[PDB]
Amino acid sequence: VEQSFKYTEPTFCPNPSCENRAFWTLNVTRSRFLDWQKVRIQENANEIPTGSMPRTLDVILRGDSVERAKPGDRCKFTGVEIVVPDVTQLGLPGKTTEGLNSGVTGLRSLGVRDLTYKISFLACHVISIG
Amino acid sequence: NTEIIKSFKNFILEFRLDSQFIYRDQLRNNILVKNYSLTVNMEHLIGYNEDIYKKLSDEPSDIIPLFETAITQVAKRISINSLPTFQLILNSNANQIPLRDLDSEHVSKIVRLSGIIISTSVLSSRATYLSIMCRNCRHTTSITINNFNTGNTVSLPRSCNCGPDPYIIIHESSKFIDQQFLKLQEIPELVPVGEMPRNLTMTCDRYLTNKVIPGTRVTIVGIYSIYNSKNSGVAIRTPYIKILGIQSDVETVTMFTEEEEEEFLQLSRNPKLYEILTNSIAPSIFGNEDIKKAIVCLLMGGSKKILPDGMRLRGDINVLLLGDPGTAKSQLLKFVEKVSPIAVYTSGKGSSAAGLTASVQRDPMTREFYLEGGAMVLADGGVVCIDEFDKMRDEDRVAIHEAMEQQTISIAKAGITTVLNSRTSVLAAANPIYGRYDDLKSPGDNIDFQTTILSRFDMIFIVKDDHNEERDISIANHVINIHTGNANAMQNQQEENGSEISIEKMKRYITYCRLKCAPRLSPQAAEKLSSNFVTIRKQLLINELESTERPITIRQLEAIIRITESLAKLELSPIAQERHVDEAIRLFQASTMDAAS
Amino acid sequence: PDAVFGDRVRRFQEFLDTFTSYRDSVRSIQVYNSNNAANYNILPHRIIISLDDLREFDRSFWSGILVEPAYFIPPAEKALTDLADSMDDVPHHPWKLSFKGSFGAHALSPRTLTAQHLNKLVSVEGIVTKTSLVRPKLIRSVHYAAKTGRFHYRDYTDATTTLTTRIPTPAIYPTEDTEGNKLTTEYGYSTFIDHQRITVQEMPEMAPAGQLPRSIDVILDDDLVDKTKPGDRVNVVGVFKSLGAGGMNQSNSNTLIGFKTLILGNTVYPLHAARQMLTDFDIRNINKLSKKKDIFDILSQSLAPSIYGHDHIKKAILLMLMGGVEKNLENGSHLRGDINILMVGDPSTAKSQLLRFVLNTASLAIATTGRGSSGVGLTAAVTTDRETGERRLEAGAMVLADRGVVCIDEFDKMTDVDRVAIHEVMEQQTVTIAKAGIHTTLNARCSVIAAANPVFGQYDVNRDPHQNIALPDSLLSRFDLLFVVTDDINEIRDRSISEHVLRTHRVTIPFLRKYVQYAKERVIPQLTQEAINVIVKNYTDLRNDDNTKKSPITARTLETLIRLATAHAKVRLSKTVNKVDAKVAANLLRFALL
Amino acid sequence: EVEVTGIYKNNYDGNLNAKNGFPVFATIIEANSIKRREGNTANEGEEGLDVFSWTEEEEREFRKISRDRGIIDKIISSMAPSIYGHRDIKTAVACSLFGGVPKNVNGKHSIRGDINVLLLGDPGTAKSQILKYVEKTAHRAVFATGQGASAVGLTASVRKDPITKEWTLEGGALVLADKGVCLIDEFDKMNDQDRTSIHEAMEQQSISISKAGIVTTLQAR
Amino acid sequence: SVRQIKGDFLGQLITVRGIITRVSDVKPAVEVIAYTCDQCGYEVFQEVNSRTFTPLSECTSEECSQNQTKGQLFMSTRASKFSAFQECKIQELSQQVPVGHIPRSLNIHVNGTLVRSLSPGDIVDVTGIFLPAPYTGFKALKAGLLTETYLEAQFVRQHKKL
Amino acid sequence: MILEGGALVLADNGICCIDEFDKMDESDRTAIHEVMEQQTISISKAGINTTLNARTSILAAANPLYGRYNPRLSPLDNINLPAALLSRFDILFLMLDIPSRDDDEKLAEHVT
DNA sequence: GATCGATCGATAAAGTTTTTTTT
DNA sequence: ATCGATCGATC
Ligand SMILES: Nc1ncnc2c1ncn2[C@@H]1O[C@H](COP(=O)(O)OP(=O)(O)OP(=O)(O)O)[C@@H](O)[C@H]1O
Ligand SMILES: Nc1ncnc2c1ncn2[C@@H]1O[C@H](COP(=O)(O)OP(=O)(O)OP(=O)(O)O)[C@@H](O)[C@H]1O
Ligand SMILES: Nc1ncnc2c1ncn2[C@@H]1O[C@H](COP(=O)(O)OP(=O)(O)OP(=O)(O)O)[C@@H](O)[C@H]1O
Repeated sequence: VEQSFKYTEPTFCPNPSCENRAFWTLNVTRSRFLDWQKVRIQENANEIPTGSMPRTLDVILRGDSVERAKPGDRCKFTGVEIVVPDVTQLGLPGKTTEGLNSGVTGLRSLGVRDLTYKISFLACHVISIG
Repeated sequence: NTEIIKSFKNFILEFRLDSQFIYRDQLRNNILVKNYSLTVNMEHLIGYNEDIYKKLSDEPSDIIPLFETAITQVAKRISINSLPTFQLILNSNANQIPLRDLDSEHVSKIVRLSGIIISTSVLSSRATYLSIMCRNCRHTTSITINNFNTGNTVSLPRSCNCGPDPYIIIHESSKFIDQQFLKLQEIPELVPVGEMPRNLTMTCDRYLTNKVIPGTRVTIVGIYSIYNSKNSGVAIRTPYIKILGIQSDVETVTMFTEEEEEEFLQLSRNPKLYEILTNSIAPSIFGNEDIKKAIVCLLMGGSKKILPDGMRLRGDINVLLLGDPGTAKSQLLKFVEKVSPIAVYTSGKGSSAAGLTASVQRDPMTREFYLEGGAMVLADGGVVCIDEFDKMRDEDRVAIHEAMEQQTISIAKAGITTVLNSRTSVLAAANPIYGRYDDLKSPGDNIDFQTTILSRFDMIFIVKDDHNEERDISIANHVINIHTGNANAMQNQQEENGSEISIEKMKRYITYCRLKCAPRLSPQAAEKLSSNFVTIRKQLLINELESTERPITIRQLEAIIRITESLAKLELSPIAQERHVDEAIRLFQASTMDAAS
Repeated sequence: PDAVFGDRVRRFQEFLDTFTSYRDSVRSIQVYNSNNAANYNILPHRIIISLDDLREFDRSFWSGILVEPAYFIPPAEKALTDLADSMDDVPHHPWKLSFKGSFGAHALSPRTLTAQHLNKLVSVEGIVTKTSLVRPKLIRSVHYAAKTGRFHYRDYTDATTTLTTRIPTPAIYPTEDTEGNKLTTEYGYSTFIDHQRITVQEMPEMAPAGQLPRSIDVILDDDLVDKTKPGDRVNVVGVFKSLGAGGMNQSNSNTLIGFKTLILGNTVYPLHAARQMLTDFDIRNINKLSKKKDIFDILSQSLAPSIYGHDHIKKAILLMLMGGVEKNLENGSHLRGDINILMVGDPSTAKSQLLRFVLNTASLAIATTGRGSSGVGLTAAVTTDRETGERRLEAGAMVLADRGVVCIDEFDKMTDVDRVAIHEVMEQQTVTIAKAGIHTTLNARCSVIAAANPVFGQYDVNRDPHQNIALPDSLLSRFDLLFVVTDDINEIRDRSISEHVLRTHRVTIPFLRKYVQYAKERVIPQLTQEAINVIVKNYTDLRNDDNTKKSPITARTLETLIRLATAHAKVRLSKTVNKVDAKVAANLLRFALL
Repeated sequence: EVEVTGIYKNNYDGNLNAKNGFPVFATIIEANSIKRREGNTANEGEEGLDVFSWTEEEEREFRKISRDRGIIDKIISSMAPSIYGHRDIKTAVACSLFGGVPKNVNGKHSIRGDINVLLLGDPGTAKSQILKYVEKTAHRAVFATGQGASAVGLTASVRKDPITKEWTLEGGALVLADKGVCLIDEFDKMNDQDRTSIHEAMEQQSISISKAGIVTTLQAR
Repeated sequence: SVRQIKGDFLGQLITVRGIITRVSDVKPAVEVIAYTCDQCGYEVFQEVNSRTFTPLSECTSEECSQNQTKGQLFMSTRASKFSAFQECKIQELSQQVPVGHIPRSLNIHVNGTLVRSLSPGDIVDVTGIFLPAPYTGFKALKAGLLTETYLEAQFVRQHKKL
Repeated sequence: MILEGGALVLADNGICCIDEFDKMDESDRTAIHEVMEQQTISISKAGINTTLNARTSILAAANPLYGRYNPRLSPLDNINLPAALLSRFDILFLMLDIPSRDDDEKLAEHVT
């Protein structure tokens, strides 16, 4: 259970002494799903000091809260925070000195890389006053 | 297999029909002049055995190479070393499923098609005989790669501690074949509901390449094998045609037999050609005698003089029509398209006039530019046809001025600046300012501003709308004959078979009589046109005293000397005469007084 | 190499009679290189073996050079290098060949390929339009051990030996040879060579129109680099060669060609159809043909032998084409030492006929046709990555116009882009741009030839003679001569016209082009204190008779009135400004202004 | 316009490169059937399924409906039921979609096999409805009306390439519609633009163009 | 001038005039190194090669190696000197150029303390020594034996400067 | 994304000598007012909204329209902006030409 | 059963002049 | 061409 932010390979504790971590087969039958979307937000008009490139961030809607967020309106959110990296996986090969903190983050137990950490945000419940 | 081979060296040296013994008697006749090729004609092959055909028509690639090796051995025998391998050319005529069977059963099966080739590519090289060296022990082998499943039929092995891939491709003892990657387009009349057509890809061999120019109908026989290129989801592949024999129609580079000109010389001895073509060109056109004479001289042309200094004379003519609707100015133009050797039909809107001449683009390999398209690069020797010279107001005028009168364009765009050759001949048909009221007012206002386009053309007809209450009923008698009952399919087979000329014989005919005789007008005939011209300018200036302005200049005068050169190409006489030249001005003097009215 | 060397050995004793006439030539070219350089207070190693002298008395040694030219060239090098030191060694670079002669039907136009003479000799002509970079490349470095003080020696082969199929050495600096010495390398004692990739088009006149011009490419070496300008009728001949691995590489090379056709060649020859040599005989005839007092009038009508009259025009072209000098001001802006004439005419009066026969006698002046594209005098940062990671400003049409002439058509029938383009490049000799790269002030000495048509038909007499076509008068001010071609009807004129179009369906040109390209390199008088006096009287009257007549003039028109007479004395080939030059310059303007 | 009936499926490839790699999965809709655009979506049991399959109960019936004596006086009266009006338009507009024949010929000029009516009406009679009603009763149609009809977008046009592609040919209205319906009333500002591109769909019938592309000729009767 | 410097002028000393363009900034280059293990304190030294290099292991020293516990290496800035560096490109005088081709650029470097003494627009000349450098990237499918050289500066002789 | 510029962000308190006043006027004609309009040389792009100084004199030579400027005709037939001329400038000059017998031959001697 | 050594496989590339409708 | 990971062999 509990596939993490990159755990596309459940490879722990087989029943018999078979070849553990040898393969997998993502069954579309029993593994129940849920539906989501990824939208961007923006800061309200009555708080900007000047035209000073008003920054933003990104959210994730998880439950039934999909499609309740009509785009282009003043809106409120739940408030759980999160940080999500994704640089090393099975498929595709993974300016300034952005990600300079990442050099500290090296040398995990798997292969030596430069793993970053970017701030993001998760929601649970939406409301739209106005 | 070897057994199968034993069954072809023992077959292509004694197959015959009744005492002609043909296949030895052309293989010898193809080893003297260097061609190294066969024409099996598979429908004529079947006389041995249906089984040996059926080991061919059900399985591929293996059969072609075994047959090729057998032919090479027989060729080697007919001699007593410089002996190359041969190539095959097969041909049949079953029927052409046009572009509909795609995947069902026609994968690696013999097939016959029909299309129009539009796009050639530059040549290339693949190898066929190699000599391979190893790094570690200086081993030496030789591997031949004949037929294909494109490359990667077999790869270089590992055999000769010893490191893998130890082998290299030297270039000192090798041979090479060229491929094409020319692209076939569907003949645009036989997939009709509402859809755009599609396209395929095809390669070939050296001794049957460079036999096509774009703009022709071709029939083609070959294989439907499948390659796989890794520069899309499921593990897919792509289709292409390995081709064998382009036994198409004529070229439409003047090599042909002798009996094709035998009847042509037997026809040209009859001095009735000029009056009979005016009937025999357009079998569904009510008369229009003055215009019909102008089309046969446009298709033939004059000459090209590169006289001993730098300049040259533009030896061709360019007619122009205009007139009321409903008077055959448009439907006549599809008729000249099929009869021409090379003909292009871009007759609408001008089609973004900068794109008429040449175009560049970013090209996906190497991110570069070169020159690809144009409506004038492909139409050399032949004739283009366009219309609607009123409501192309943007840039049609600036795109034909350099294109005409010197035929030497040069593209000044981001890459090359080259003067590519052109020998084109233009043709157009337009509308005046709604026809009728233009011919009931001051007789200008035809082209609204410029006379400078009219001075580049020379020959101009002006049709009109009379009310002759006698001949029109014969025209109303004429259209009901052709339109239903179709008796002209039976009338023009019971008056044509001894008198008239069919529509496809002229396409055979014009390409021969142009490319042989280089004519010249009579030198004592120069007194005639000089005495003719001096009153025409007097006939001009008698009108300008009436507060009348506009167009006649000297360029039409050096067009009449091309007009009298035109019928000399028809009669194929190297000298001209005076019965010749007086009929030519008889055509132009019926378009001299048009400037008055 | 025992059996593959005896015929190489037999050639070494054979062809020593073939350079009975060149064994002087091989040593005489280098004894002054041993004397120029030793006494400073320069030539490559080029040994032109004629094909005749080898064909004249050898067959088997001759036949291999046009069938299998892959075993036979480093023979002729190997004899040639030991016949240089054995000639001259006492004073304390392999002398490769050039190989000129005839060939016997190997003039393969590269629209056609070979099917039989792959990997053989081939003569190829055409025009080049690519002109890629220049970059050095090693052949051999010399390693050195600092400890124990002894050197080493290593050669690295590439696709430049042209004939042998060497095992490649893809190493850059093999360090730490079988010792314990930290290796060094004297790079001054190393040796280097350069490459240049150039693609050649087809000469687009003898290729019959069924295709666009194709192209192949050629890799040459150090002797003939920077020799070919883009736009030269070049002639080259070298070996034919394929390289690269293709079709049988490790996996999945389906329907991919793998044989890059290349040419490793020699002897790049310009042609002319600057090289015009002339003896004492023909150089004295033009001195004898500088003698008469009529040669400006004879040369005028001996130019275009098809069109009547326009002797004001026919003198103007030859006056312009030879051109005038520009004395550049020391620490000052030079003025417009070029000359830029213009024509306009009511249509079909041969106003465009005479613009293209100047291109046959152009003397390396290739013009465009004026198509509505930006690139007339710029690049717009076309780089094509210059083989993966380099940016170059490839010149459009001003690398060719330098000390030459151009001609373009349909001035009024253009968009606004060329109007600002010919603005700067006329008042200023050069152009400078940082499109996506760097500013660069590349120079160009050029001169235009114009052509345009009036819009409103036959209206050049009933309206203003000025403001007549309304293209911006900045260009009209920057040009001088605006000829208005008349075509009025005279009954003897057109009668004479009617026969001269009939007698053209059947003192000379190459003597004419030799005359100007010899008179472009002689003296320039500029000075006569009284010929300058008559012209200012010849101007100030019409300076007071400019508004009382049709056209107003400006002050820069005075710089025309010296410049026409300056080149008019160049027709005389004299170091003195005479008096008679100030009469042709008068009435030529008097026809252009009345 | 199409609408598709099939199954839903998933393919968790475990690799996506627009967003980051994440515990997500793509979408693939395989199909079992496909039908054409439908019209007047108000039915309950018919005219949504393209049956058009005149097998037994129709073809055995449809002969005796053809051997009567006043059918052409009955069909055109009963064609457009909602509008009583003057007779002659319903004679013409029924004749228009019935069509003639593209009778080919030997190696000579082809013959137009089309009939092209033109209505003229007062502003307030039923002329805008018969054209609206005949759009349903045809098999295929188009309704490019009024302003906004481009001078090129009716016929074929070239859409430029995406980031690694070639200049391909993507036609618009007239190549799709075999029996199309336009409304050329008086869009006068664009009347001098488009009307040079529709009056050669009839005259030089099967017109196609070569603006900066390939010289081809599509066939649209 | 740069139009004729193609040949035997590698590894030599040649002065060339020109026009200085594309002045970069001053960046610290590396000449010595000192990794710290925080156990034995033996700061390891090494020479600096071209523009890319690689650190070493931690079980290599003489005290903090060779035991069951090893001092894990990491760097330190101030235990190593750092030099100056600035890059510039040259063009031609627009009068020694021939009638044909466009001018050709070149790369130059600086060392020692000649830095911060050039300007964009300086009609100057540099005197310096010659060296080609390898590319060390994509060595098989490109850059077989190519050079893409530069020149190394020694002296600048600038001119025309109540 | 460095802050490259033209003249007025680097020619502060100096001389800005311009030519060709009828060239690229869709951006020029506003900005030349903005130095005579006091202290608004700025970069009001999407990047930032910072404003630097403006202290430079202007010397302008507006070339006339077609032909000679007809002196019998009205002025402001070849000048573009009247609002700059009325109060945003102070004084004008002119370079008329009259055919003169005495002066132009000296002017001919001035150039010969 | 664990550790070390050897062999095999996978990893690094780059853009910005012509042409369409539109205001 | 270099680095990392996996597999096989030896202690
Ligand atoms: N002179 C003629 N002889 C025979 N048939 C003719 C003639 N003129 C017109 N036609 C007939 O007219 C029919 C249709 O022509 P179409 O409708 O293309 O004319 P159109 O293009 O309007 O005329 P125009 O070319 O003057 O505009 C053709 O089938 C053709 O047979
Ligand atoms: N004034 C003339 N005298 C003699 N021949 C002439 C004259 N005008 C035209 N010609 C003949 O016309 C032919 C070509 O004329 P050309 O095409 O150059 O006209 P043009 O200058 O192109 O006119 P435009 O530029 O207005 O199209 C030449 O072969 C030439 O013999
Ligand atoms: N003869 C008629 N029978 C039944 N209804 C009619 C009749 N004439 C008009 N109508 C009704 O009048 C309404 C108005 O539409 P109408 O057909 O008048 O538009 P129109 O005037 O044809 O428009 P346009 O002039 O733009 O084509 C229609 O909905 C239609 O139902």
